Amino acid sequence: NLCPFGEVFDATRFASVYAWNRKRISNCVADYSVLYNSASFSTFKCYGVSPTKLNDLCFFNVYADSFVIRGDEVRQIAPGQTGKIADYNYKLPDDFTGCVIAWNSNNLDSKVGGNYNYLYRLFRKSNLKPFERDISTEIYQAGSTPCNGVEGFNCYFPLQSYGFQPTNGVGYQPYRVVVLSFELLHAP
Amino acid sequence: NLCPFGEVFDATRFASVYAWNRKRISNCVADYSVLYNSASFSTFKCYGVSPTKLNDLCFFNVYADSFVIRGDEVRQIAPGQTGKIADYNYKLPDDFTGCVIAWNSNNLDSKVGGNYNYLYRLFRKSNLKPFERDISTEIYQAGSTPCNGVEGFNCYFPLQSYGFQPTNGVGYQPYRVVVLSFELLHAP
Amino acid sequence: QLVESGGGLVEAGGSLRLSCVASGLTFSDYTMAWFRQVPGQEREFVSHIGWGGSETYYADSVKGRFTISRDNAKNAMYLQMNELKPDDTAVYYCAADRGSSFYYVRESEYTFWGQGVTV
Amino acid sequence: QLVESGGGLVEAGGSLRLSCVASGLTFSDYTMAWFRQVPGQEREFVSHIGWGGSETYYADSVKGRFTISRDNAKNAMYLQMNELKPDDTAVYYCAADRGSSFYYVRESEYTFWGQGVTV
Repeated sequence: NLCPFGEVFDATRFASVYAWNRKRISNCVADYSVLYNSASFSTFKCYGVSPTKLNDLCFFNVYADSFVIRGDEVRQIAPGQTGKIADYNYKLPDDFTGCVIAWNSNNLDSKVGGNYNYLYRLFRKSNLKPFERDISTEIYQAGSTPCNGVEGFNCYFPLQSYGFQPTNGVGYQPYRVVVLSFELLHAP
Repeated sequence: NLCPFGEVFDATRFASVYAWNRKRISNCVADYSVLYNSASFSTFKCYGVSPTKLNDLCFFNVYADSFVIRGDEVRQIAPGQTGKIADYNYKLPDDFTGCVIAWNSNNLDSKVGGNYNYLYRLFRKSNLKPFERDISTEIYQAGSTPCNGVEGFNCYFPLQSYGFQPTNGVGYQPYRVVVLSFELLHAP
Repeated sequence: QLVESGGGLVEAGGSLRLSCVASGLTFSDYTMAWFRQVPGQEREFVSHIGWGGSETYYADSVKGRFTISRDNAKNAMYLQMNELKPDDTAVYYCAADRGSSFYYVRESEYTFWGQGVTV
Repeated sequence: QLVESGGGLVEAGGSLRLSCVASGLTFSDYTMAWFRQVPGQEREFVSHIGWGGSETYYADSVKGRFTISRDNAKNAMYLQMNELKPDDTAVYYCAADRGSSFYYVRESEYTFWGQGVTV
């Protein structure tokens, strides 16, 4: 039985980058050929492994992390990057063994008047550790006076929305991203 | 004749932060008392000069730089700051002699459905030098292939709009900012 | 960032000396202040001192009693308290901002803040 | 960032050796490539070499002629050209990216880029 790469790549709805969606793939035959014939990906970049020798090695688990970001910040998905989507939403380790795949989804994620269903974390006290997610919506104390959940002056709500519309530039349109991290440990 | 501080502070429309508006005030009696009684300012911070001894010193020119930013980035208007409004839109020197004044203008700059007339520069090749403005709208080559004004993939339009609406948080609402820099040179 | 020392049980009429050292900034371009917070009430303003040290302001309840000062040879500021009535027991915070505000009373006009002093 | 050397008028049948040194990166985690651009046409792809050096790819017009290689003891890569027909005179760019793409032909898959070589 082939590993499911049509329920991760061809799914109906993707998760926001702050609450990204991790799926552990195991106990199957990893048929990555589905990613070699697909001509929609705008980025297929492999770190650690060669992008054609993914079949040769046998791994314990393959974690597919899927989310939706903008076109400007697809480059922030890589080892040793900084930004708003690289230390507050999704952080990759400095020694990463996996592959990042990103393709334009303006025709799925952008509706008339704006699709404000895709949020991203703008404020956070400290940078994320690799492969950590934060789904908290607590008020960010950006000043010097405790907020206690009122969201006023110098107390901002962290989760800012994405203004995706079909008229945006190709660099401001929604890109769907899937990060396949290959995890190998001492086990079958 | 009192120096004009009602055509800078009480003007009808403010300029965007990227194309900020500089007015040179000279040949008048600097009556800063209009700024001591005004109770609307949320920030009145003076660097170099004491905020009450502004009358005692006699300066050659007073440059009032007015613009509109968001509430999150009013703190980026200060000597030795970094961000998107501190090295791409408006940069203050490390040895600054002046005063920054900022007040909330949600009831003037935010209309129903959004006031997208206030732009800010998001992309730039190099950081601004102190007291420099850039009003160019050339396409930003963020990739490795020259754009030549097409605005496609990895070629972004720098000027991004502000989504000001009356429902935003007090930290996401439009703040009007006026920076009075005191310039003294050997002259009357 | 802003370390502070001093504070503790007093004999209700003696003196005390709070101090605030900075460890990551020039302390020659930074205007300092002292606030006080008691549990159950908002944070009060104690004193303020600009650059150099000749421009000092105090609250309207501790005027004359407390003496604010700063020394740049070791990057420190000092609040010398001299009465300590039984109503000023509270946490004491030290604040530092690059500039000098007209609203020096507002705690939002100070970017960096120190820890708390004993209650 | 990416300095490069080599290039110049040849005798149309001899050899040449372009080289590309990196001066701000580890060069042990960076996959390199060589592109070529002629004025009046898009930038062509010459060759590509992953980490270590055992994984090399060439264009379908310079297969067998050019030899790509890399040396980590001085942070350099080399394109040894051996035929130099009168149709491959162009500017030659050196590119380096942290990862190894399946579309190694695409110039958008390389973050860092070097200067140009003589035409």
